Amino acid sequence: SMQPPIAKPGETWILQAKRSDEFNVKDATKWNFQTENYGVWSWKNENATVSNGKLKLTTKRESHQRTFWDGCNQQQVANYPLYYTSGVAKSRATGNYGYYEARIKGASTFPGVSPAFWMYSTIDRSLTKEGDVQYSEIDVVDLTQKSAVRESDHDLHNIVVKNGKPTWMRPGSFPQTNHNGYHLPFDPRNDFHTYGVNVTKDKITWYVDGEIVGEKDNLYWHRQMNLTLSQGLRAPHTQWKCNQFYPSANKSAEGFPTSMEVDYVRTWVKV
Repeated sequence: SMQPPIAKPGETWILQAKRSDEFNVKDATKWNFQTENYGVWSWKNENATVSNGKLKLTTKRESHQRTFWDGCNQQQVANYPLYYTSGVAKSRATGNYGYYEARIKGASTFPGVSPAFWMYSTIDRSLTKEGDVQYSEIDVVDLTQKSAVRESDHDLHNIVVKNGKPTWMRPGSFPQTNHNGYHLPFDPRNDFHTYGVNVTKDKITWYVDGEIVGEKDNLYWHRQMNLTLSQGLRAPHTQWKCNQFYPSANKSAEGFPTSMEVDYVRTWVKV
């Protein structure tokens, strides 16, 4: 009975239980709620809560320190001070092709946080031949990370070997293959909406409330990817340089704590 909303007559689709949840319980076997760290925040299991059939992922102003990758100077920096903690749910299981959907309400605070629903692989830096893909990332949606609250991004990221060197492709640098921008017909903080992507060997197609908002050829997105829900920090609390976030001098507590809410995530594969 649960076929995805895009199913056509004649198709059978099978729910991927290891990448789906209705969020009646907090299931730490299925989800990694405290992953490896990146950006300018740290994950805490305590920032992921389940109540009343919804997942809540919360960002907090909380001074702490940890080891931090400083890509500008190509060094890990020990005891690096950071100012915010946040929440993640990363599937322990992986896959690639399928239809993915989540029903999500954004965080009330804007600007400063970005609810996201996305999937990513390990980075394999040992694959060095021309055309080798070392990293695949599909962003189903990044909410509230642009200057206007109704602008959404539905992007792709990858590392691929070009002219013998491993090269990042990002939406900003390769828009024709990696960027889909959309003006939403609603404020995403005010209610739950459905955010989806259909991933096939040939094509990636994005959906918002059942309308098609993005579409690209599947050139570089075939690796095994973990499906993720998370809330990240943005301007004014970040700077972007050398392909990553760095903290800004704005460490305000105003607008925190603030939480995104997830009613469900559902993944299907067509037979």
